[PDB]
Amino acid sequence: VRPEIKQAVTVRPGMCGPGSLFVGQLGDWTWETVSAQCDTDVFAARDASGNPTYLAFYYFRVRGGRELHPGSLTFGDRLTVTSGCYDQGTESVLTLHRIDRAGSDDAQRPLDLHEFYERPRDGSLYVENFNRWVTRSAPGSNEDLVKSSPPGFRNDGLPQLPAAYSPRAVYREARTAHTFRALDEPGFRLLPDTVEVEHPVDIVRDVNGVGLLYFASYFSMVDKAALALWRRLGRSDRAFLRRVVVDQQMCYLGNADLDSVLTLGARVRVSTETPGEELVDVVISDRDSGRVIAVSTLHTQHD
Amino acid sequence: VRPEIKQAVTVRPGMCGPGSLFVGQLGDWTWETVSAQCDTDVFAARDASGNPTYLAFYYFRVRGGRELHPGSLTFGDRLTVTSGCYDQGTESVLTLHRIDRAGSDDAQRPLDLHEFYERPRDGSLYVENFNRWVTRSAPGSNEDLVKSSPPGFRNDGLPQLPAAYSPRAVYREARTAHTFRALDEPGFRLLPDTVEVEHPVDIVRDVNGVGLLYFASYFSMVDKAALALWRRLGRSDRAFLRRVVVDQQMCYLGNADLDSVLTLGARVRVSTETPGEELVDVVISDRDSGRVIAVSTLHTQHD
Repeated sequence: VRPEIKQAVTVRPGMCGPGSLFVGQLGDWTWETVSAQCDTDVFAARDASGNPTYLAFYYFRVRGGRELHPGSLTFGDRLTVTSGCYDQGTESVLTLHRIDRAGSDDAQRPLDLHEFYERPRDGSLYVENFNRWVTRSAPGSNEDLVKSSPPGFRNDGLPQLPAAYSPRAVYREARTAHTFRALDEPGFRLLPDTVEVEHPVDIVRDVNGVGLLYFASYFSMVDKAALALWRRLGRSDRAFLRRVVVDQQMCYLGNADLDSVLTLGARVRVSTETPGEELVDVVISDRDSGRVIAVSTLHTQHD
Repeated sequence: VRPEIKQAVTVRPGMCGPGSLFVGQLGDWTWETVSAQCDTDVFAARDASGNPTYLAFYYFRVRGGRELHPGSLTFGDRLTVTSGCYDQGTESVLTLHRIDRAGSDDAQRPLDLHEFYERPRDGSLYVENFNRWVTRSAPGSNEDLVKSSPPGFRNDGLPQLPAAYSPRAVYREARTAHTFRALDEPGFRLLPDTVEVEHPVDIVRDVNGVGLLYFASYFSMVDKAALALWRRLGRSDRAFLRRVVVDQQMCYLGNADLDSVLTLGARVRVSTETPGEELVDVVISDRDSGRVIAVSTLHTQHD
């Protein structure tokens, strides 16, 4: 058994705010955690062949609550972070992070699958990162990525996930339904208002260090769709900045060439039980290749 | 004398690529370095009064070269980083970072002002961050920030900068000239082509954790201006991604309210001595308040 990684974190400018910095930090922590627990340098990974292999983001969840959500975090906040990986075979790995306020009751507690999957606590942030090793099929192409595994990836002795907690069932349902919250879920009503935004890939902002669309830029693009729909509903920019995201799920179905024009579609369901509570679904399409490259659902509270 | 901070850094997704992630990481390292050397928690700083005080970016330089520039950095690269602060009084502080490739000849060498200011080496990256303590003059206003100093800020015993190496002369000339490279510099020719881009503040991307425009977003906005001018010159997006920035200087003259519409102006001078070498100047204006809020010069090499 490789130990879980606990760290004390003082919130820095580069990991908070209304943008994608927090997600970017979470992803860096996933690569550090897999590197420590799977005896592999994820940052410099190469397949047996010698080609770079990327531990690509595939399913990403951030679950908080009114007591602690990503927008709670300001400069200098003291957090505790507990991280660990779970066996998903040789081509994929699940990494969990729990984030608590430092000196909160039982912040030293270890990872608990039952807590993450069945009894999440309002006041902790729960992060699930399901990642898949991929290589490019052609240099300079971001399409048709190929499954891989770096030589010496040690998934053996990683703790096991029970069948109930499978991220594969979760993301399979999202690719089919274009939501992580089934449309027949009681207590919601679909608004007739939707948006469809043409988004050229932003080569200034959203390209990563290996020439793919940057995983955190998917969260920026989803929020661009969400803001477009917020504005179409006649709500204020000021109010968008006060929006509380208590849960968000993202599936990365594909990457995209850097000259692509993407389409960002957004729809919303409002709670009939709780004022201000709504489910926003965003689908990112690459019309020219015929592909859905992302699905995201946000569970929000606003005023 | 507080020791300089040396660290071994493996390049992570969250600190490289064609965007502003590297600058964002540099800034976080500046706050960590000042915190260690000035016995102050910069992240959670408060003035005597109890109001949050921010160690705001004011003058920022990144100098590399063909052998090592920010676009050299890819996932898993091994670097050494050496960092230290220099006395600029109680209201400001200068932080330097040198970045070398790990196992490069004499990467263990300490900071050397003469090297940074007079004999920079092609193959090292030199970072200068001149930062000023500020508070808001009114809650929810990003204009008319006020000079501050947190109680217990220890600038005493920080090493001294000689008069020759003053960042104040450098940024004073840039606010006046709207360039860091004097217009009468021999060996360049101003192109007639310029751009002026209207840029509404991007509330999805560019807001920091304390509701200011995020310092790294200034580099994104400058590159948005630079790309607009690149396109007006009929150059390809592909070629913009291959652009080498061997030197860049930024002055943060002001911040801006989150409903502002900024103006990004860009002009370029081409080398008459070296094909592909050009100086791009970007000025960021807040027309509605009558303020120049940023100036940047980039020294570039392209193909």
